[PDB]
Amino acid sequence: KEEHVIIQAEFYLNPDQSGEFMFDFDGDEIFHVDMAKKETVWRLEEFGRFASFEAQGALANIAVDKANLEIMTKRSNYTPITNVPPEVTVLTNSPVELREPNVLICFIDKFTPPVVNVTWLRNGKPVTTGVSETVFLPREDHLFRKFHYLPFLPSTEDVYDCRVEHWGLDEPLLKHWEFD
Amino acid sequence: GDTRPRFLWQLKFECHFFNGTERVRLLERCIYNQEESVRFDSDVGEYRAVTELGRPDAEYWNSQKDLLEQRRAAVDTYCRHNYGVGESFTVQRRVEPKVTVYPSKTQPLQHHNLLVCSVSGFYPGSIEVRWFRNGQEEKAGVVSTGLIQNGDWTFQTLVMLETVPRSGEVYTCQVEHPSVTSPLTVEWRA
Amino acid sequence: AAYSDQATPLLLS
Repeated sequence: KEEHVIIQAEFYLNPDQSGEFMFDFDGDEIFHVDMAKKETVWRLEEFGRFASFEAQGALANIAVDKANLEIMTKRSNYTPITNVPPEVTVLTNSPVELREPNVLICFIDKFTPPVVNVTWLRNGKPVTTGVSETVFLPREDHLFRKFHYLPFLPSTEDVYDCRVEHWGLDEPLLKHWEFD
Repeated sequence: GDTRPRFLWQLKFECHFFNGTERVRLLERCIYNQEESVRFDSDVGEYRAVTELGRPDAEYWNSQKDLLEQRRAAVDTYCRHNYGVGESFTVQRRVEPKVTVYPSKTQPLQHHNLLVCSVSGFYPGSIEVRWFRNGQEEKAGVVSTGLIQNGDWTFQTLVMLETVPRSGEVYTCQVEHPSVTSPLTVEWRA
Repeated sequence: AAYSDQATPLLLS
């Protein structure tokens, strides 16, 4: 069969002017390059103590991807991409026990283009404390995946929702979660 | 409202490893929107257009021996090199799963119930979960969630067993994973 | 150790 796969994935999107450069190992992100700060961001802190990567090379690659997108757009005769709405699922990363720290995971999958707006809601109100997220992960079908996280304290009083906005969706999608 | 059309371009270099790094295949690909247009397959040795849009590029890139040569050696200078660089924390990463067993819904004995075997926080994804009833393996009535990748280099999976608990019965979840020599087991007594 | 990246080649005119 096949034991492992390492993928260097990058993209450039117009008219948003969004680019991304990342390395993937068996579906997990090793690191990506922050375009604003022009730096290598490791998925897990310890990765950086074992290896390195010059962010500069990524910036140069993106410039070329931007130029190739221009060429291809005109060559395709300005054929736009077809929006593919995401499948959204919310789960905890471990079995929930009342008053025991846990994490809600918003899994956004199988969509394109790579642009989404995600917000967490606690009893209907946006929450930002401690939240984090991944960049857009590549898929073999060339669609994308993305994860959003929300550390929280389980209780019978709160309800949560992962609100996702995407152009393939007619209306913002809410995925509900509450203790049962 | 934003309705302006979008144009996406992707470039992917995929290194496929078989038997350690004994066999390696490099796959380079360009995708316009959701369509692969051209690719370089190390097993082929040169670029090939996938769609009509990639025709110009394959012909062009194949006309530069320098590029072809560099690409044909990437299996060594790129793929094998990166495998070695990250081997210690990727290929060799091992995190033991946390196993918990609990009944779905608290129902009295002799009534159908779903026993949940929760396996979380493990890595790599390769794992085996089996249910045992009074020492014997239950191959039927097993409802699995499958492998769930959490996105933080950790996996989880919920394997449930359909049962009709009766006092005296001992149900065991057995888990095999590369992080432990002997399988982990958690018992639930009705 | 350092990660090597493959450089992208410019498309046809």
